[PDB]
Parts: sequence; C-alpha cells; structure tokens
Amino acid sequence: VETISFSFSEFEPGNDNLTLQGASLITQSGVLQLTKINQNGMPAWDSTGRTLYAKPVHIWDMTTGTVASFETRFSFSIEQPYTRPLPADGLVFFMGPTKSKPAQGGGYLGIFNNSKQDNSYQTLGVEFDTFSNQWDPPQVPHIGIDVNSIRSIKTQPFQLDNGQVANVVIKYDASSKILHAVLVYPSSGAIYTIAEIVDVKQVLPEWVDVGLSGATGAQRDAAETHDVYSWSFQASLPETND
Ligand SMILES: [Ca+2]
Ligand SMILES: [Mn+2]
Repeated sequence: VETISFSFSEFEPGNDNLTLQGASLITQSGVLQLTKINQNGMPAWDSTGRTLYAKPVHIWDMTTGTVASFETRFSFSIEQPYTRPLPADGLVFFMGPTKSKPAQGGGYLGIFNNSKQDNSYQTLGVEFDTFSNQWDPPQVPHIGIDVNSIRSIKTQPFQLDNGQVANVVIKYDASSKILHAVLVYPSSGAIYTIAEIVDVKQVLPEWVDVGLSGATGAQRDAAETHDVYSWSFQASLPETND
C-alpha cells in the first residue's frame, strides 16, 4: 500500500513542506492566513491565496487499476467584520493537476477560470462559499462539492458562527466512491453533513496536488478572513489488486 500523510497541529513560517501562493502567509502565531489582512487589522478585498502540500499525491494507478481512499481534517475560521457591503467569497479544499498555479480569484475561489463545466479542469473541491454568485444557490454560506466546475453538483447551507473555529472532516471511500464531508462548530454544537458519489478516476489525474485556497471579493470592503489553524491529510493506495 502506497501511503502518504502529514499533520500540522500548528503552522511554522519557513516550513518547506508547504508551498504558499498569492497572498497566503503563515503568521508568527502559527496561523495560516489564506487571504491578506491589512495593517489596520481589517481583511483586504481582491485577495487570493493558496497553500499546497509540497509533494504530489498518488491518487489512482492505471497499471493496477486501484484507487486511493483518503481523509483530510482542518480547522478554520471566517470572520466577517461587516454586514455591508456583502462579504465574499470563501475558501476551498481542492485536488487538481500537479504544478498548478492560482486560477481566477473572487467567486472562482482561486481554482477555476469561469463558471463552465469543463473536464479539462481535472479538479475536485469542497468549498465553504460565503457569497451568492449567479451560479450559486441563494443561500450563503453553503458547503459545496465541486467537480470540474464552480457550479456545485451538491450544496448544503450552513450558519456561520462569525469568527469562531470550525472543524472539518472530509473522507473519500474508494470502494463506494462516496465523498463525505462534515462541518462542526464546537462553539454552538452545530453539525452539518453532505455527501455525494464521485469517481475520482474519471475526474482527477493519477498524481495530484492537494491544497487549500481562499479569496475575497472584487468590490471594496467585500472581504472576510480565511484563517486555517491546523491541517492533516492521509491517503492509502492499494499497490495491487489480485
Ligand atoms: Ca460564490
Ligand atoms: Mn457555491
């Protein structure tokens, strides 16, 4: 079994296991800030940032025809200092082609270029969307499963516990092809669950980059924080199948 796993209970500046892109920054306090925060202490608008694990992950093998099962857990907080103008856009856990660079920001969350459904994206993502774009359901925020498109195949509305820490668990079982995600707010005890069938062999390339991406709106003050406090990941690829 080909396995890979990493666990960051805290983030350390200079850690070569993580690749920071765009506005993403690791603070001295050990927090990963995906989007920029100005010196005045308020979140910056028109900011996009991503963090990728420095090594590619083997998700499926064509020779043996096996597919990896995986699980990721992370804690984040989104603080919306203002109710107006409307806060944007969110953050997302994604898997896509290796050597990927940031895509469009704003509602595309840094991983897509348009709102079209395109196989060439070869990207899977689980978003936490805070702004309702034209391709979105009216309710925000919402959890969404994105498969080669910013237009989710399935969404689940949730209530934001402003500025509080949320715990997320995303698990993929290769045997059943079920991607199930859970979001829990310890502060309020709220629990949200969402699941869908995803055939990763049909969507993703054999080796992928895994990461987190966040973005703020293009309108002045259409922003919020996208802070990550911890992140762990594990994948197991059966080397054979007899
Ligand atoms: Ca959106
Ligand atoms: Mn959405």
